[PDB]
Amino acid sequence: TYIDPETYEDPNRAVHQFAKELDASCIKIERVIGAGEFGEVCSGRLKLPRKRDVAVAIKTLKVGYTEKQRRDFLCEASIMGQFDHPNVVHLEGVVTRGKPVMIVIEFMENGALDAFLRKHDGQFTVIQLVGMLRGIAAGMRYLADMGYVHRDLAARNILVNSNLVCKVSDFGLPVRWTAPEAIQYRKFTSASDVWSYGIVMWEVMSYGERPYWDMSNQDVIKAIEEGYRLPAPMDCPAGLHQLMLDCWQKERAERPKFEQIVGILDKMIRNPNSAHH
Repeated sequence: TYIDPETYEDPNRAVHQFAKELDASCIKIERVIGAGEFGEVCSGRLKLPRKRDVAVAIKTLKVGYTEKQRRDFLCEASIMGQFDHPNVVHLEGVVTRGKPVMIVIEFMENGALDAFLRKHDGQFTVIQLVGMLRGIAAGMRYLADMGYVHRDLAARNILVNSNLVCKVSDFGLPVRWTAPEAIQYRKFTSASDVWSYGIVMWEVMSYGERPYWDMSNQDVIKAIEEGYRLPAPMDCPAGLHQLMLDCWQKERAERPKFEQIVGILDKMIRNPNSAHH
């Protein structure tokens, strides 16, 4: 059920096809909470026909844009808007023509996962962490069987809410996240995403540590070709590191599938101590 919008003769028919246009009147900007690649990402609320008010985040497109940057920008909203699943950020709608140009997404109060973990270092138990990864897996099983390949899967592109529910984000357009076949031959697949997931798995348990630390990309690739793989972060159960290695199998077939993953991680939250097998 996933159509690409860059398979479109108009890119701004995809936008309106999958995204609900919103009235700016109904949108409140309150704070800044980052700079997106296109325009200040702000936090705020949106007013629906009587539902208290939704807490939303607001990607802006700054003015004096190329009619292109607008297309690029909104090709995020055209994609994100086609997915409905708990562990994939909910689109609320867009502001295309008429008013300041905006993608109104659901508010994740905790921000990107890499940052949220670096700040809460050691504060989370191994069930809770397995639970956070469990969500992203759920996220990607959905996207996967929707026919979508993320390409840029990383802990900075997962977002966390008040309830520590992680959801997949960044739907637009990163060597140490990318699989060998994808780096070398652009063979981006839901297998290459599982590799990236593996790296996310390490990022989580490490609590937001940079993959491969300060190894150059050059070093990281040679490292991987020699068969180097990352080790069990402090306190990470061995079986859980093992899953990381499966995700990092060189033969992309041999990796587990996102459904297989969700499966394994569930056992571990079910019987934790088995996570050392």
